[PDB]
Amino acid sequence: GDDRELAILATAENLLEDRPLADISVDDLAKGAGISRPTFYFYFPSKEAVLLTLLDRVVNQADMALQTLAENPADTDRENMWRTGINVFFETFGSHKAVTRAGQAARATSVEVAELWSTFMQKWIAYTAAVIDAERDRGAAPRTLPAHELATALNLMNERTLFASFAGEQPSVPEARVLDTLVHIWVTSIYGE
Amino acid sequence: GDDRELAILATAENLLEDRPLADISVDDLAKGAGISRPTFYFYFPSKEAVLLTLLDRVVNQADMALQTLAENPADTDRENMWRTGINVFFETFGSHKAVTRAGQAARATSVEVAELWSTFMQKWIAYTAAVIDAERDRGAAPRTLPAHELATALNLMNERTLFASFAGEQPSVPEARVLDTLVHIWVTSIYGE
Ligand SMILES: O=C(NC1=NCCS1)c1sc2cc(F)ccc2c1Cl
Ligand SMILES: O=C(NC1=NCCS1)c1sc2cc(F)ccc2c1Cl
Repeated sequence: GDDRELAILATAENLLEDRPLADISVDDLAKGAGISRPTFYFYFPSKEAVLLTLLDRVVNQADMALQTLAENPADTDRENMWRTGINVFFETFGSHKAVTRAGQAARATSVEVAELWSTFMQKWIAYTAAVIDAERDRGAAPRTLPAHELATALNLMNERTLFASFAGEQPSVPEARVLDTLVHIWVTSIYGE
Repeated sequence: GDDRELAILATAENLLEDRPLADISVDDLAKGAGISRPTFYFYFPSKEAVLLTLLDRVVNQADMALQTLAENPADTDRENMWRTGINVFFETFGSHKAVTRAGQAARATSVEVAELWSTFMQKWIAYTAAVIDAERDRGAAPRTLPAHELATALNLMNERTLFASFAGEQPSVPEARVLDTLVHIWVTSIYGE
């Protein structure tokens, strides 16, 4: 039941490590999951729906980790607060590089993937802006740019920069340097006058 | 001769304002250019080659404008120096939103488009890093992050943020606010300690 669905998703995630979704057939997913092709269509309408499901799981994993941080503040300085938050995305998406890569590509062809990404980016930007606003209200950060616009640019920077690093794009920040790079830009732009 | 080639390119740029390249046929380009479909194939091997050419023109337009700034420094403060440079990309790509949008999408399917974008991003990042390094050498900027890694993240932020704004993506910075937003992040991250 749910056993076969998880097998399809595990097969898809593993095959995406080796080739794009365009190079994966429904028969590949069924064969790797130990089922027939008609049985596959009971669980998923298409291979694109499998990727949508995988991306939904990764994005909710990141969101739930951020929710955990929000409820459990780490007793540390302000730079470490931002670093621990950026690390949620570095670690979660960096642990699922193949699904991350395929998911971003699917944005151009799937309105469901595009809407899923848009929905969570809006949530993450709104939370970023709320934390910036809290830092301004306590007097720690200066009232410079509108917080929501600053939050938008910083979140888009992280999206583009993390995903370029994971994909080994030319140009990209080395994966071993990208966390420090992003933290620097966040902290200077949020606290700098 | 070159008259017909420019007509094909002008037709393509105008049709891209209304629908994606997938929805444009070679007959559409030929008809709008006043030629037959076989005559089109004399000038271009495919509609994708037309887009590649359009993107090449826009990217070189931006590069040449940046070269002009580099040779003709504006007598103004440091924040205005960075703003005038970011504006090259804001104005050049914002004046060709349809080609910009189609060109970024083609990166996923055209190795020639992907290599073209990669080549110029490497050039722009190297120049950004050289300007940061010059500011550090004269004592105006602190020696914080490696300049090339900082330059990479800032250039990727501008790519993602400008193109989201031009496309009216959800989420995005309003086009009327994006220049100020990016300038703030560049100046604070380059000069902040
Ligand atoms: O990194 C972010 N978003 C995205 N990265 C790549 C895909 S989108 C960050 S860091 C960070 C720190 C915080 F204290 C609060 C929120 C926050 C967020 Cl939201
Ligand atoms: O904006 C840039 N790059 C890209 N924007 C979107 C596509 S890529 C900027 S601003 C800027 C200022 C400078 F003084 C020197 C370089 C420079 C560059 Cl390079």
